[PDB]
Amino acid sequence: IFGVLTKELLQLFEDLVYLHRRNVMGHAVEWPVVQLMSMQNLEFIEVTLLMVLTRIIAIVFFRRQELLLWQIGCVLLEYGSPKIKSLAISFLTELFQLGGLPAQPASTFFSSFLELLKHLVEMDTDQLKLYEEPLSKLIKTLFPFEAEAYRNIEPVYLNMLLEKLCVMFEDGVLMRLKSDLLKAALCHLLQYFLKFVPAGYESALQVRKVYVRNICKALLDVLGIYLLGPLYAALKMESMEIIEEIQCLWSALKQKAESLQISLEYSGLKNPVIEMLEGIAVVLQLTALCTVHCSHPSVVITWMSLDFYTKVLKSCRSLLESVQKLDLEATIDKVVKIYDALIYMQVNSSFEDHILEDLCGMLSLPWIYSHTTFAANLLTLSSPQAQSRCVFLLTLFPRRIFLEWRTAVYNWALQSSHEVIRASCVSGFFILLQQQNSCNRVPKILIDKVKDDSDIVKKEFASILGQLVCTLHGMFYLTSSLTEPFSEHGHVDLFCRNSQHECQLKASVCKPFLFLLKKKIPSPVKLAFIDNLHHHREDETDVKAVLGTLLNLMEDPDKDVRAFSGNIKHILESFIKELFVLRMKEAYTHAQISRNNELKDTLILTTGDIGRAAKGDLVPFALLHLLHCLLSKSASVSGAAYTEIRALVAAKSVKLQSFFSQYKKPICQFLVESLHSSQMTALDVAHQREMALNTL
Amino acid sequence: LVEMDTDQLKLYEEPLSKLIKTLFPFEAEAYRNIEPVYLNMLLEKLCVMFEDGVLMRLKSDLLKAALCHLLQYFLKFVPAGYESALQVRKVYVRNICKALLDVLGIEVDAEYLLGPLYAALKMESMEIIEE
Amino acid sequence: WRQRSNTQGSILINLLLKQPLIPGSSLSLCHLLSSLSALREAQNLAFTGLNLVARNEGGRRAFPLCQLPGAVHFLPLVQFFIGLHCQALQDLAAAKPEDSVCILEGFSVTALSILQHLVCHSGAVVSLLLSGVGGQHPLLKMLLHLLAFLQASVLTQCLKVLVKLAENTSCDFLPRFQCVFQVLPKCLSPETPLPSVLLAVELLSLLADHDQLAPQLCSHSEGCLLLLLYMYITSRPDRVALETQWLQLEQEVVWLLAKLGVQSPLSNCQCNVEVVRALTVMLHRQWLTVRRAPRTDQQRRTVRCLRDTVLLLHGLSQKDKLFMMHCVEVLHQFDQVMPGVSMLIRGLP
Amino acid sequence: WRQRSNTQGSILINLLLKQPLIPGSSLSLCHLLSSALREAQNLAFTGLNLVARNECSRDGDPAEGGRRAFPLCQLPGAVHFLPLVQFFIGLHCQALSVCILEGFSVTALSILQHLVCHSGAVVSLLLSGHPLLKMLLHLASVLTQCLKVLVKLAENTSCDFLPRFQCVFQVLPKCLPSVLLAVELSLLADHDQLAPQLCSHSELLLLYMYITSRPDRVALETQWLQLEQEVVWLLAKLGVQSCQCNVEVVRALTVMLHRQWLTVRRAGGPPRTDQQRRTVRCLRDTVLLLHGLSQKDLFMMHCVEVLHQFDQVMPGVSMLIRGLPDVTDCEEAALDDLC
Repeated sequence: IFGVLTKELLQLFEDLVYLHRRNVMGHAVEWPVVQLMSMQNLEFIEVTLLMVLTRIIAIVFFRRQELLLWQIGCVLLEYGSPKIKSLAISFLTELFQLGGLPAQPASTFFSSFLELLKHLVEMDTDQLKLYEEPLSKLIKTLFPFEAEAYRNIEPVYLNMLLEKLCVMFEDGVLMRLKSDLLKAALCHLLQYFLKFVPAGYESALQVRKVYVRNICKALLDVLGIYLLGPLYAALKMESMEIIEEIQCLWSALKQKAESLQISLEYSGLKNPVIEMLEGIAVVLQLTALCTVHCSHPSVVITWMSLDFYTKVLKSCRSLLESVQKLDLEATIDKVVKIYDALIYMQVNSSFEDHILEDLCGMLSLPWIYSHTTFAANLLTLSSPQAQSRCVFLLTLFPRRIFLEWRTAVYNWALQSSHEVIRASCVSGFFILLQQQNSCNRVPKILIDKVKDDSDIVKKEFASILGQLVCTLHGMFYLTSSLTEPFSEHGHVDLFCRNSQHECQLKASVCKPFLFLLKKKIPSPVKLAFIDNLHHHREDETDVKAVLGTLLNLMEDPDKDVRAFSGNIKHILESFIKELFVLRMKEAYTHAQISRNNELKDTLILTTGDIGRAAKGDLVPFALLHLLHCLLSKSASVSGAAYTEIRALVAAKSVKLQSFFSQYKKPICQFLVESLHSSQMTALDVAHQREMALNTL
Repeated sequence: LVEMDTDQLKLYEEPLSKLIKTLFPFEAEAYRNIEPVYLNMLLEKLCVMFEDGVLMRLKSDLLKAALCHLLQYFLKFVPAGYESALQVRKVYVRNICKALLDVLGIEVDAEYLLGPLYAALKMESMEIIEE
Repeated sequence: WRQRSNTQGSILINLLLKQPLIPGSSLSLCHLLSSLSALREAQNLAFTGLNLVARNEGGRRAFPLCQLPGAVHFLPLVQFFIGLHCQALQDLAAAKPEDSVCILEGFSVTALSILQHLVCHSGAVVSLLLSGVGGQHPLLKMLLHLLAFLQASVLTQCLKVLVKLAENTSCDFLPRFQCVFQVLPKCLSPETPLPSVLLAVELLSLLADHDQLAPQLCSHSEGCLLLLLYMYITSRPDRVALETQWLQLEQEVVWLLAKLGVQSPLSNCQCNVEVVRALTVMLHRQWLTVRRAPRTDQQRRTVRCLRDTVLLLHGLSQKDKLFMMHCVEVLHQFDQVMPGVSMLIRGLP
Repeated sequence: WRQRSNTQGSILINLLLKQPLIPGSSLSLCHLLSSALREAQNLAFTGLNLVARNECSRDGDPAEGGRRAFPLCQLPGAVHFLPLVQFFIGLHCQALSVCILEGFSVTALSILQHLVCHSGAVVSLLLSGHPLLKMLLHLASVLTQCLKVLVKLAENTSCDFLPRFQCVFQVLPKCLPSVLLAVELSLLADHDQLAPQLCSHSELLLLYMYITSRPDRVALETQWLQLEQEVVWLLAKLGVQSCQCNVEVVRALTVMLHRQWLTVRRAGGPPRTDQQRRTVRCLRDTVLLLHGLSQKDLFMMHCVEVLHQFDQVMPGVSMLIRGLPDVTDCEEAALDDLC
């Protein structure tokens, strides 16, 4: 009945398209389009129709009957102007996510993308407001971040993408100022095919690499005079191409960086202070690239020299003195970030111990106190995130100069705890000594300093728990940087982010930090409360205290955070059963008092997880109690149980009926005893027996 | 070309067209005379109008005579040459043959059409020579 | 039209030009493109046809496909290649070497798939197929003979070409196509691959297009051809289909199941009983999603799949007079499905 | 231009593509492409075809200054075709079954001439060295055709840069029917500017002896006219520059001259035949040639020893020239001076 109504609706949609088609010819105009008809008014009616249509299209979901409307939609998009064209494109994009790309739209669909590429070079800012960043996101949808649709993307579509490559940055439109949402999309677009390097049989390949060199000129874009940070990741991808490919133009790019350095050389002002900072940005990425990239042969190949960089930083240090109080400020914070970048560039080893001492002075730069060659003279010479960055610079240094000072700096982080700076202190305490971590002691420090630990800081404390907690005192690397790629548009934040826990701990040894996580504790989210345990003995009563914390997890403010399931199972794999059985009985009793199915469901899932993790009969006995629940009426119960039994089998790698004899036996006798309990209080004789037989 | 110079095109009449017929493949024809690159298709864009064979539509009988010369050019086109396919010519110059029959249906005198009719005799004669 | 129309044809020519534009093909067109002499003449004609395409740039049209006498001539050259592939298929039946002859047919089949793309690109090739011997095209009839016979993937591609023709094709052309389907249902196999199964779903879309195809029905159970195919869909083993891709083939099947209900015309039917079992298999996928509790495109699809399930649930009650009885066989799954539905309600915005 | 200009270049690519492509060669050029680098070049050729599809190359290389008169299209991706051409240079390298590529290579050169028409810049790339073209200069009738493609390239080449291209050919001796077509060099005279000194010789006359020889079997009247046009180009070259060898070229001209006009008199007809029309043009050229000989000199005395035979042809020719449409008054004035 809906379909017959739909057929009438499709004819109405066709009539609106026909009115658009007459407009597309631009010649004769039909005398009647109805009522009273205005071409702009018809467009206004159409835009309202499209939003209903987008809901209708998902509802349509008709094979061989949707691409033609989508093919019509690209033509409609050409008729459409700005946002009105964009909303139709968005409706098509949602359809595109469901249908991938229609074969029939073919080149014309590519052409609609091409028209947008033509639009981007010369698009009105008001037109840009009409244009949708989400529509750009749909273009992002068109080429997958990994392979996906882009891997399946047509070679002819790839040629259209190559035409797109000529447009924008090869055009130099990308260098030209653009709306940020469009600019980010352009950076994403280079990333979608070039960064992925997906396919490319359609792509130029060695011819493409020459195009990539043209792309590199495009990559400088505004250059010395957002997406560029995305481009910087993209530039890092170009560096990644140099890595491995060199193993068996970048030097010119280094020369371009040198030219930016030359502008700094002519004057600190002559280098754009932000632009010099931008060149400094991705210098660490350059450090990650090349020899760091080779790490993850001869070493004759040289990464840009740290000493040349240090001289640039020294020029930067002079430039900060040069900057007026009105000057610098947030820009000064960026210069400090570049100094932080230099510390990241140093990575495992500082090029100069003296430079490292200079770096400790640099971390104080704007605000000091607590924990220096300059000493009083540095004070003499002349942000919550900024305080965190200063803390990070101290964090990057371990021991060495001011090793005692670093403990004092941790005290300074304790001394100021507002907003991020309170959060910054919590991060600082966790990373305060790599050496302190290697020795085994209670962490104390900030966690000892505030019982509440803040709320954002408490989330930081959970992150600290991952560094501590399950992770062992012995330290390997002592660096959390690992091999991070790009975290989307997310701020770098902590410098370092990317078998059993970390390189015996009493539950009492966990002490307060273990105490801080609680069912009573707000959580919301449990988040990193699982911490190190979630992600290299004889606890006894202390293990039971840990079990009580696990029981609070079992209550789960969030059923999804119960999270406890599986992560808890891995811990179990690494005496407990009598306590666990008691905990399960308490949970059942709590569930009965609640009389809530959803709470019961969380418990049932937990019970199933405990059985799947368990290699022992007693968890199966716990499963048998669930089977008793299966006998129980009110839904869930056995239908839930049948799924649970299959789940038990999957963990089991069970033999089915052969598994069942092992599964039953004494447990089967327990099942017979449960049937016997039904016999003890039938309250239906044979009728009671028939219900039991159905359970059987 | 059929309506490019209007009255001025009428003033050139047959002669600008006659010069074109002389210019390409005139009498001698040959692969050398006609570029492979122009191909059968460069002749073909003119040919689709020939398939219509609208001599009555054409403003000048003398212009038609240049068109009749073009039909002679089509006879020259029959032969073996680069950029020409014999099956393609039957596919192409089949509607033009229908147009010649249409000219036969309503002509007071064959005239320029009579030369086309000789052209119609040509190829039909060639089929007799082969088939 | 005008320059844009010429470009679309040129892009279609470009796809033929790429060698091998098809994956797993050393070249497409060119050496692949070329009586042996008659075939060579066709190859020369095909180059001419491409040149003709260069020379010249609502529902029945569907996506507009340019129609050219030259496009038809290129199609004829394609037909000559198809005849060589058709001759290879007859040779393979004679054969009991043969794989190399089959590889040449596969090359042509890849060429046909480019031809199928060309058919989407050009109205004229589709119209020639529509005209048939008098019906299925004699060149089309040879393709049907190939259908009667990597080769299976080529057959799926040919089915895809028919489906592309079908959106372009008139419902009457689909009726001429119909009964190819009667053999096609026999052709479809559990053994045959999931991408081929997606092509079968396209064949189901073709059945909707033709009223006689609509007349063939899942109802009448095993005796009905549709119910047996639906039962295979209901089983959803999806052994060829992998991970999300297995789900995507299932999602296409769900759209096809929805389409029959949308159609006015659409155990008395084996398929309706199978559909309750199929809903349970979808429910099992939903339960895995529920355990995950939609940043992933597949995860967004799963939310879409749950919405499809909600439409399916109204349909499932319609499918079985004993809706409760179908639930009782799938009822333990159905209780899980209700739990999944509650998770879905949280997912729904 | 854009796509419409692009199609004409694509059609040239198609002609190589068309079965047996152009000239009846079995290879489709893409078929000829069908080692690992050569396979990559074939991939590049498909990309060049893709470049042809875009029509981006057309309406490219817009400035017409210096090279090839009105500007050639950019033909971007011509270089990818050139890489395939370099692969063609690689084929048959041992020679420079056996020389199978030569026929494909000549086809590649003909395609290269179409490509040369396609891109002014592509011609510039070959001049830079391209490098394969320099190798071709370092290394039969197809080779003569390749030189003709180079001659088309010279017309494309900008002035002075073209003189550099003349410098690029290794030797004048190396430059020394199909060979006759190659003689019909003339392009360098057409590219008037530098290389006038190269045109000046040491003792040309041997070529004039070949023109007297009429060695090619076809001996086409049009072919003879083409040799006459080459002699006329040499006469134009002499004027740009500012002997007994000149008399020897004149002696070859005289053998043609006795037939000229007298053959027309035997016909007693307007020259409807294209060869007859060509002869009429040649007769006007001969009157122009006589004016050029008068400008040269001294020259008359060398002319006098063979002059009596020339005069018997000349008196009939003078009557023929006044009648001929091809004959022109400036050439006629020299004829009147002879009278």
